[PDB]
Amino acid sequence: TTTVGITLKDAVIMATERRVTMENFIMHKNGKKLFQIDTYTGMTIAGLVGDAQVLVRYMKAELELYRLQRRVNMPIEAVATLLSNMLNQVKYMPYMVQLLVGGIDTAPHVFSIDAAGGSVEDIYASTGSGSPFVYGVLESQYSEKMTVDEGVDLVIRAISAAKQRDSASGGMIDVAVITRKDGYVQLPTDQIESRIRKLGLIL
Amino acid sequence: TTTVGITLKDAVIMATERRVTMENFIMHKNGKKLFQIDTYTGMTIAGLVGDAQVLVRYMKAELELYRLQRRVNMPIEAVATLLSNMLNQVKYMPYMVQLLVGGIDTAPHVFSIDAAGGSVEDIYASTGSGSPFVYGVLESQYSEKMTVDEGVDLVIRAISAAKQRDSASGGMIDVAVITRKDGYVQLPTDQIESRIRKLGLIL
Amino acid sequence: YDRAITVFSPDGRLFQVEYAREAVKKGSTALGMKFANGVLLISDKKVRSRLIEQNSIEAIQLIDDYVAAVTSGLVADARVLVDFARISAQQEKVTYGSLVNIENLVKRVADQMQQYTQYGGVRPYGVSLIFAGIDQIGPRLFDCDPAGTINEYKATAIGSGKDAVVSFLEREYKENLPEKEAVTLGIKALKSSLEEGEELKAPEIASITVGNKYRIYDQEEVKKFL
Amino acid sequence: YDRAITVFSPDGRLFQVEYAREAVKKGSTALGMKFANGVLLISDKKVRSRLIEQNSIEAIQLIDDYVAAVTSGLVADARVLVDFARISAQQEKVTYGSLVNIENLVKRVADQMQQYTQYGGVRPYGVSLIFAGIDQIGPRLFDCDPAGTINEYKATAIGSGKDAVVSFLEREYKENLPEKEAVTLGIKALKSSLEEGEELKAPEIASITVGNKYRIYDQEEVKKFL
Amino acid sequence: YDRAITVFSPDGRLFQVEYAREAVKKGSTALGMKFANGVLLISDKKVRSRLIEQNSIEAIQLIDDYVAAVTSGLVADARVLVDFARISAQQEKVTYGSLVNIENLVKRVADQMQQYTQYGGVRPYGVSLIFAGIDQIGPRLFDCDPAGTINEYKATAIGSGKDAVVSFLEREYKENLPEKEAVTLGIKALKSSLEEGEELKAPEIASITVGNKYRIYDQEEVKKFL
Amino acid sequence: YDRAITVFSPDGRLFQVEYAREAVKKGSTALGMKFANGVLLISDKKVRSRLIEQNSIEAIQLIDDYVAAVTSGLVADARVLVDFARISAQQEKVTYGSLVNIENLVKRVADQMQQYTQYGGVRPYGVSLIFAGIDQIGPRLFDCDPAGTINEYKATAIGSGKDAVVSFLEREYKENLPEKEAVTLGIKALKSSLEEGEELKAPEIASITVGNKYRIYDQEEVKKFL
Amino acid sequence: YDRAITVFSPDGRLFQVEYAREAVKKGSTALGMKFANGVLLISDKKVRSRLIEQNSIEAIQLIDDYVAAVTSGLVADARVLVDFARISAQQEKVTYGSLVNIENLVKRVADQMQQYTQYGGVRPYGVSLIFAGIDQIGPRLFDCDPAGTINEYKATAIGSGKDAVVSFLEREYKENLPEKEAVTLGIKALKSSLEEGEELKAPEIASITVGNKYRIYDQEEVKKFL
Amino acid sequence: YDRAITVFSPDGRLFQVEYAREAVKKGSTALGMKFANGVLLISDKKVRSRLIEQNSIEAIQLIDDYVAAVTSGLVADARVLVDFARISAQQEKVTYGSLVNIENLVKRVADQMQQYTQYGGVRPYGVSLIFAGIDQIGPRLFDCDPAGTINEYKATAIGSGKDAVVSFLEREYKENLPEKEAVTLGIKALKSSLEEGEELKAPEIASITVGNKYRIYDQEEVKKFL
Amino acid sequence: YDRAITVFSPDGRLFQVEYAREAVKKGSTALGMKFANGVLLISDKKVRSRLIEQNSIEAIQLIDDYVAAVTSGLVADARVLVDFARISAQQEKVTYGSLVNIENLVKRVADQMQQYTQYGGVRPYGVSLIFAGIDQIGPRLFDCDPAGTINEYKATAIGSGKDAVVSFLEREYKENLPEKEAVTLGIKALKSSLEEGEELKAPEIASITVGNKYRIYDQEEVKKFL
Repeated sequence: TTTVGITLKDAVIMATERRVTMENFIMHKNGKKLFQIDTYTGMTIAGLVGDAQVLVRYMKAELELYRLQRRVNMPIEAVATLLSNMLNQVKYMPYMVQLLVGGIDTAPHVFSIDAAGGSVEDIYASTGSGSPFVYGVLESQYSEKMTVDEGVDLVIRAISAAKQRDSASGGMIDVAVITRKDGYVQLPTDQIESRIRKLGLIL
Repeated sequence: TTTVGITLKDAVIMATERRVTMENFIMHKNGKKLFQIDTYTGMTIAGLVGDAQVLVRYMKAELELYRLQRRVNMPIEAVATLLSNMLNQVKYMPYMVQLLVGGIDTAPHVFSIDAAGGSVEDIYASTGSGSPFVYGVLESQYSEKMTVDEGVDLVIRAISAAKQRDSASGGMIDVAVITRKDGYVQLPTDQIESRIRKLGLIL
Repeated sequence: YDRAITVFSPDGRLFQVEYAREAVKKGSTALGMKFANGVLLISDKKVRSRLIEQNSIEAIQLIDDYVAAVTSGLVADARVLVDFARISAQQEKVTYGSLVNIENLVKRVADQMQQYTQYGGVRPYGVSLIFAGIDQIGPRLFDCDPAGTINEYKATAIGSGKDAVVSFLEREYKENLPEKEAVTLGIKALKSSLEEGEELKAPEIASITVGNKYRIYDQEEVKKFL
Repeated sequence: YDRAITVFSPDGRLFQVEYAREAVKKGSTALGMKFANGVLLISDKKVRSRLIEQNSIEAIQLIDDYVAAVTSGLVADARVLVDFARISAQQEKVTYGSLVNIENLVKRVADQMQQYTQYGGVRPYGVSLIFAGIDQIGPRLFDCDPAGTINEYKATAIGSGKDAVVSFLEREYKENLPEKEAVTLGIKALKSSLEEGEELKAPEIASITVGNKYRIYDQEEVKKFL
Repeated sequence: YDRAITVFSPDGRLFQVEYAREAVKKGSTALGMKFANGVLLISDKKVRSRLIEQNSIEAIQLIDDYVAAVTSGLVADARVLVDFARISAQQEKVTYGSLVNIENLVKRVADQMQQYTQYGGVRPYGVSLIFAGIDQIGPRLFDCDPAGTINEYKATAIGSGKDAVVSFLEREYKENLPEKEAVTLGIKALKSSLEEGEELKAPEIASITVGNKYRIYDQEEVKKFL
Repeated sequence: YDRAITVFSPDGRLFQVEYAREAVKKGSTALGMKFANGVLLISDKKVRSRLIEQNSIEAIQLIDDYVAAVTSGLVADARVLVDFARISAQQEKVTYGSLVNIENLVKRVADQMQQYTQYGGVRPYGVSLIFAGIDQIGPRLFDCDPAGTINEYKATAIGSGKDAVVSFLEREYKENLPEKEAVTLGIKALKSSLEEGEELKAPEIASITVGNKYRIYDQEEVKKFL
Repeated sequence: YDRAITVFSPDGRLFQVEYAREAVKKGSTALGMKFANGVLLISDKKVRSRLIEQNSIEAIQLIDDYVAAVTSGLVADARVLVDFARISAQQEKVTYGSLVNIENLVKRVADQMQQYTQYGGVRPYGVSLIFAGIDQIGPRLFDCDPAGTINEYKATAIGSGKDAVVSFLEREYKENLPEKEAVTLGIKALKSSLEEGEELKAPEIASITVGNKYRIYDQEEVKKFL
Repeated sequence: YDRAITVFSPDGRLFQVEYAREAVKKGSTALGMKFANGVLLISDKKVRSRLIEQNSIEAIQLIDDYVAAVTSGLVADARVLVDFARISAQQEKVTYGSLVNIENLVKRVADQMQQYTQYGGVRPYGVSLIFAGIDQIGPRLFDCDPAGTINEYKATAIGSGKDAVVSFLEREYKENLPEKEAVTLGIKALKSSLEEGEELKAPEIASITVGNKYRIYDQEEVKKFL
Repeated sequence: YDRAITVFSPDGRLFQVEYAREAVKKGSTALGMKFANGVLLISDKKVRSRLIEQNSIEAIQLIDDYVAAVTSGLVADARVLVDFARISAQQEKVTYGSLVNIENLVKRVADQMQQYTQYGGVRPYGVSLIFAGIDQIGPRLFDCDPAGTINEYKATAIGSGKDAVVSFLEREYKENLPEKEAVTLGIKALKSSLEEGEELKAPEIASITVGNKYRIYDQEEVKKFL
């Protein structure tokens, strides 16, 4: 698998691929690894499928209960700290999952949480089997002065390189840009096909 | 073993084979791996026999208690989420079973749940030892524009190829088409013999 | 006198369980009867205001596709006890594969009521229920009592019109009876008692015939027999 | 006075366990007797209304294929205690392989009743039972008391007609007796007491002879001895 | 009399649960009603002093993005019970993936209230609530009672102006109604009762239409309908 | 006065444990005495009706092959306490390999009685027992009291004829005595008290001589000494 | 009457929780108010004897570097509850990384007080507190009640001078106010009430402005505003 | 009044623990004193009947080979508490290797008595004890009280002759004293009090001198000092 | 009135905790004061009889080498609470490596007393203590109250001579004082109160100066200041 999360000026862009295996044997050509976890933050999935979906359900639960009780969205450091505490309270029966939460509260953030519950900020992060390819292209092409369109084009080029060079990665890329003004919006698949045909990554 | 679940236009077709082993030694030439789990959804079985039957009893129990309390059928994402939570609450003493629930609530669904509790939709799914053969024929012959008769013929051709190419798969195929209009109906064995003799899969 | 938690009398009475029986005498009337190949349950439903969502309040509640229950007494205790009966039926489905005896199901619920009749620190269940349905044995019709007493009937009542309805059933009940004349006899029973406020209303009524699942009538069908 | 949970008297009485004994005096009468090679149990069954499912209500209940019980008192406490006796007999079948003593079985049930005689926060079991059956020792006939007191009889009674029946048994009992004359003597006992409402009815009656399993009569056979 | 922990009456009353109902009669009034494609909840909010942070005290509280609640009675019991309802809705989101029935949610909270109606060593919840929202079935409007009694309405009230508001709703409610005329009818209901202190104030009021999430009005919008 | 659960008096009395002692004064009389190389226990057994299975009711009960007990008081508390004594003797057989002191065995049972003398929420054991048997030390004869008080005797009594029998023993007991004259002296003691209903009956009586196991007489042998 | 453990009234009152509120009316007065960019807390401190270590007794106590509390009522219950608030704030620092809402912190403490309002076997917390501090939302000022009732203020009081101080605040409070004029207004409030013993003393007073940490005044600074 | 479980008085008294002290005033007298290099314990033993096994009843009981105890009060509570003291001394032998302080041993037993002085649902231990023996520190003589109060003496008493004996000891005790004159002084003390029934008897008496183990006298030796 | 377990009053009083305070008014007087670089504790010790082992009874007890305590009230509750304080100081030595605050130590003990003030089924601790010693902060002198109330002093008293001693300290205390004049002032305080029985005795008195460990005087040194 491969996930990516990129923080730029006033937005944070996250995308996954959609392929689930679950065996060697790629079984589901259209999965769901990118989840809207609250009204201004999302979570990606790059581990064991069942454990990861249970983590997504618990985090949707606790963040919605949060927003209902306190009537304000949870900060990104707070949700990643909560997620770290959950993953580290049970580490000798652990969740084999690599998480990556990202969102915006007063500044765009993306955090990366491993299976033992170590949360650490970075300006761009990635989890999954096809992670080093997207770290290569992000290291070579990333700029903090990008716009949202240049950022989502960089994200699509990244996941495309990971799909070209990795077996467990594949399928149609779903990308969701979360900004403060428009909220969590996920790009439709026709727009992503248009960006792929514009960038010349279709064959 | 081999199970199959196919979603088409306004119906979802599921079928298993009927052979239980339980040893190397195929022991029961007429098992039961396809179960009606509620009035508009069913479940197939492709794992350990005892654990799988206990899962079927619990899901029949919880879905009937559901329909009795709330007087509406449980949604397919809800029953597969419940099944995922059950399989993932105990994963270090796990159920060695590969499940596949399918039904119709407002749209036909079939989900695939592994032994760790990872549920994911697909338009067609399959579990079992003879699974890659039916994935081959479904990948080569499946169309989303099929009718119910063309779908059940595709299903019978699939399980027939898996029986021809796999040792743990065999026995008489039982197929049950669940649609919204007629409900869960299971095809009688004489009709399935008629479809086999029509398609030319008898020897 | 400590005649206010469940302990014995100067002569052989459990005063709290009595007081629960007069609590279920203050309830809404309901009855049931067997017919030729099944059993019915009719509740009076007296929808008092027009703001009540008439059909959505249901006092005939299903415990399974092959056991139903109509209740009388304190309605909160009723709902909690009916939910206990539902999960107990589901326990027997998990354990044995089917609900082979409905008498086992009424006996477990009645043991649940006997406990809170027996122990202190808690009041009895101030609720009475009748269970109806077919099993392997056939059509059965039970009753339940705030002590946990069960009795099996061919026809019984519960509620404010306990005694008046049971007098009419004691006179005019015929054992083997087609379903239509059975629900007509049941409505005549419900009438004779409840026509003291000079109104009945449309009641709610369900039926099974042995072999089939559950059928609760709709609003239109009951008024034909009314 | 705290004469309302099980504590001692100004002179040597447990008032609650007394009050339970007058609760079992308010019950339905039942009796039993040994005969030449077995033991019988006859309950009065006074089927009051015609709506009660006459044969399906049973007060002679089986604890095993080789111990039976008829009860008197509060019927809910009766059913719960009889179910305890059933699972205790099953425990002894799992542990030792067979039910070698029926006295062990009555003693465990009576210890269960002594506990709720002993502790506060709970009332005694207001129920009395007689146990009958053969074991390795032979035919045995016991009695049980709301305190948990057991006594072994050749013949005993329980219920509303305790004293009248026990007076007739005290006069007219013969120890070794063929089964037919035994059930005739038992019915004469049940008659003399219960013929104060100037009716008896068909009673219910079971028997064992040593070696055989359990036989509960049907409706037709008891009326020949009636 | 031990009529001060939850046990039964000389005639069929739970005196403590009554006493809790007169505790919720002493509260602040609130009401709700369905309209054509949704449901509203209006609380009176009578901000007494000027030092109270007017908008930040809220009696219409959200249980989910698809169930809301307004409460009346003891406000501490209210807050604790509403938090129980919130975490129960979250349990059903974790277990089943969505909140498909709001009736399940009111039933679990009502079972929670029945327990403290049932057991001794603790008083009942002296609080009443109405739940409102859409589910798969559609718009639902419930009520809750210190015993745990639930009833489903098209429109209901709670609080000090229970009876006056319910009389106005009993006369002047129309079933299918656009949202604007619905909140106008609700404010007229709240007026007729609460205009006995010859003032109303700006009330607080929320609404859903089926398909959308939750919308609680602001201070400016409610005064247009006032 | 809360003089009805085990707490202290205005002057130094435990009223409940007193009330248990007058409960054991209402029992059946029994006594025991040492002789030259052992100890006996004689119970009165007053088989009242002819329906009681005379020999099968036993009040001299064995705790081991080397400790026996005869009891007086509430017979249900008696049976439960004797079963505790039996399993305690078996615990000492498992742990230490033999029952080296019978005083340890009476002390554990008496600690069991002291607990229910000490704690509230429960009444004392209204029962008194005497233990008899040989150990490594030799013949021992104990007594037990509803408080748990133990005393060691050469001869003692218990029951309705406590005081009359203890007066006869206080006058006419000889320490070293052959077994025949010992059981004759014991029967004379039992006579002088119980011959106020102008009858005694055949009593039940057991004996040990140091070295041998237990011997309970039969029906024929006791009438020679009667 | 059982009006001595927390159960309901003949009309809708919790008598014990009332009696706790008159226990907190017997306490020492304290108050607080928001100003333009923060909030203050002033306690009266009436150092009675000269042997009390004047500054080391503190009734304004810190719960965090970003929430403080001043208390009134029973001082032992006060200290225990303030320590609960401290460890709860630390729990939220461990779990979420920061104390994002101070309303969550007052709600958990108030749930703690509602429990001992709800259950028997224990009295309510006879203590009242006001919480003050900034969070992500901004300056907040709460109050707490022996039932667990919370209300949010711009200014509030607690103690013996509850009503007199709240009357002065009800007249003379201005919402946006520089810190100096705010503590002057607070001291005038504390004066008008407490100048009935014709003395005030130096009070204790703390403040936050949004962005900074906590500042409790020293002895010299408060006398300039005195 | 709830002056019947251990709670406080209208002025500073624990009425139940008082009532336990008058229970230990009703006991048998016993005393003890230090001498030049050890300590003695003399109990009165008033063997009332001739059937009591004179020497085998012992009220001076050993807790170790290096701590002994004589008790007074309720004799069942006495035996249970002495067994607790024995197993506590054995716990200290397991943990530390030796019983280095006898004050630790009396303090643990006294904490055991304070608990049942403190908690409800149970009465205090109505028993008083004195502990005597040498440790590393030297000869010690303690006392114990139904509250758990301990005091250390050079000589003390307990029982019915508390005050008379303590008056004689208050006049005529000499601190350093040879063992023979010490037991003579102790017997004179026991005499002056107990010679009101104009008899003493042979008492029981034990002694230690520092370095040696325990020596309890025989029947012949005490009569030389008598 | 249930004014005999810890619940609230008709006006704001905990009657049981009051009753505990009049229990500690019935105790032996004790006091303490800070001096220039430390703190002292003087207990009256009134050795009543000559048989009490004068020096070995100690009411100034050490909690650590750097905290001491003298107690007043019920002496058994005193000893149990002082042992709790000792093991709590040892817990802080294990956890943090040193006893950095003595206020933490008095607060944990006072929380222990607040619990038994708070819960039913148990009485309060009828005991009062003062704690003294140096920590990192410096010399501290606390007090403890049957409710768990703590206050910090420069000098305080406890016991029968609470008020008389506190009046003398209120007049004649000087803050910075050399140790000799401090113990002289303390003895004058103890004199003026306790010289109503026209005797004082040698009191017991301990002191610390900051930096050193604990020094309890001997018998000879205190009589120089007497």
